[PDB]
Amino acid sequence: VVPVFVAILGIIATTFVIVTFVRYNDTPIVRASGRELSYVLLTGIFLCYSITFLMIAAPDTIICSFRRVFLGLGMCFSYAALLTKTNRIHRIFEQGKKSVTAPKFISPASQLVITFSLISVQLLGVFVWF
Amino acid sequence: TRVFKKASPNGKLTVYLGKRDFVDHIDLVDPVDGVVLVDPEYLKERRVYVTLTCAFRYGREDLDVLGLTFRKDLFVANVQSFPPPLTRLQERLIKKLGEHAYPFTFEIPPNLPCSVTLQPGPEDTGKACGVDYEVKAFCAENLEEKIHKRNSVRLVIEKVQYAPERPGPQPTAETTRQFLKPLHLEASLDKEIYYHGEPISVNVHVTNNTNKTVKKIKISVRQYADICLFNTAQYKCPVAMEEADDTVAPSSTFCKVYTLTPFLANNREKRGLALDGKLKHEDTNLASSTLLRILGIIVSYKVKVKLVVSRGASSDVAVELPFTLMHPKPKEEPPHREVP
Repeated sequence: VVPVFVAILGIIATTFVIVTFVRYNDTPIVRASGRELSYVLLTGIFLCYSITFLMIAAPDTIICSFRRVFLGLGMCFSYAALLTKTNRIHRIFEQGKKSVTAPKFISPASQLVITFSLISVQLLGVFVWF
Repeated sequence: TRVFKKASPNGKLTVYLGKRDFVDHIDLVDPVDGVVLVDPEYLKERRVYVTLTCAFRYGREDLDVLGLTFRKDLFVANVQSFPPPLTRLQERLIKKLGEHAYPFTFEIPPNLPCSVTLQPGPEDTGKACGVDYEVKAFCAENLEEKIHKRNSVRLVIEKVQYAPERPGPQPTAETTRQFLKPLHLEASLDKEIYYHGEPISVNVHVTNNTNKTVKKIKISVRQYADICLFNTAQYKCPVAMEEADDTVAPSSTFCKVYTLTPFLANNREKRGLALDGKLKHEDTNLASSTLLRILGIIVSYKVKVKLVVSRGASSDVAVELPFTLMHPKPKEEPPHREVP
C-alpha cells in the first residue's frame, strides 16, 4: 500500500507544478528557465511515478517488458534535460572564447535536438537487448 | 567663454550648459550648473521644471528570443526653476541674457555609476545598452501630470573618471605546479596604470625541473564587465592575444619579454563589449577601469599567461595580473566627435 500512496502524492504534486507553469507561461522565470527543457524534465518525472505500479503488479510478459523499457527511460529523460540545462548555464557562465563576436548560445531549438539524441541513445540501447 | 545651448521645437524654452563632461573624484562630483530662458507670455499659469535622470538598460542575444529586457532608473532629481548661491557662469549668463533667465543646479550623489555603453550589433536600431545620464527641462502646470514633446528639451551629459596621479605597485605573479620536481612560472608587468593606445610589456620567466616540455606560450589581455543590477552573469572577453611556439626543454630555464596592445580595430565584431559613454553614435575607445574605494557596469582588465605542457593530453599552467586602463586628465574638454 505505502508505495502506491507515495506515488499518488507525488503525481498530485507533479500535476500542481505543471499546471502552474502552463497557467503562467509568461513570467520571466518560466521564460528564462528553459521552458522546453523544463517540460521534458517534468514529463520524465511524470513517467517516473507510474513505474511503481508496473513493479508492484504481478509478473507477466507485457509487465516485465514495460518494466525493462521504462525503468531506464524514467531516469534518462530527467537527467538528459538537466544535462542540457547545465550545459546552457555553463555556456552563458563563461563568455568570449578565443574568437570574435558573441559567445555561442544554445538556442531553444538545439536544446530539443540534444535532449532527444541523448534519449534516443538509451532507447536503442534498451531495444537491442530487449 | 563657450557654452552649449539647445532650444525646444517651438523655440520658447532654451537651456544653456557650460560643459558636457562632469568628473567623478569618488568623493563628491562636479555639480551640474545650467540656465533656462523662458517666455512668460507663452505660459499663462504653467511652471518650468528641470529634472536629472540616470538610466540603466540591458539586453542580451539569448534573452531576445524569450522577449526579455531590463530597465531601471537609478537616480531622479526634480527642481522648480521659473518661480525662484549662484556660480560665476550662471551669473554671467543671466547678465548676458535678459530678465527671463533663471538658474538650476544639480548635485549627483557620490558612489553612483559612470557612463558606459555596450557595443551594439549589426542589426541594433534604437537606444543602446548601458548606463547614462540626461537633463530634461519642461513646462507643465503640475509635475506629475504629462510631459509634452514640444515643451521639452533633453541633453545628454557624461559622468567620467580619469587616471590616478600616483602609480601603484608593480604587478607580479608566481606559480608552482608539481605533477603526479616542480615547474615554476613567474610573470610581471612594467607598470600598473596604462593609457589607451600605449603598449603593455609582460616579462615571463619559466624554470622546468620536470621531465616535461612546454610546447606553447599564450599571452592575452582580457576585459571583465559586471552587470550588477539584476541577477545577471558577468561578461568576459579577450581583447588582445599572442601565441608563441617557444619550447622549454626539461632541466632548463627560459626568460622572454612580450608586448601587446588592445585596440578597437580588430574588436569591432564583439557584441556586448563595453565602451566609454556616447552622446551619439560616434566612435569611443574601450571602456576605462572603474575606481570603487556600483549599481551598474563595473569594468576590469587583466593579463593572462598560459603554458601548454603535455608530454605523456595537455595540461595548462597559468597566471593572471590585474591592471588599470584609463585616460589622463586633459587640459581641454574632449570633443565627443571625430575632430578631423
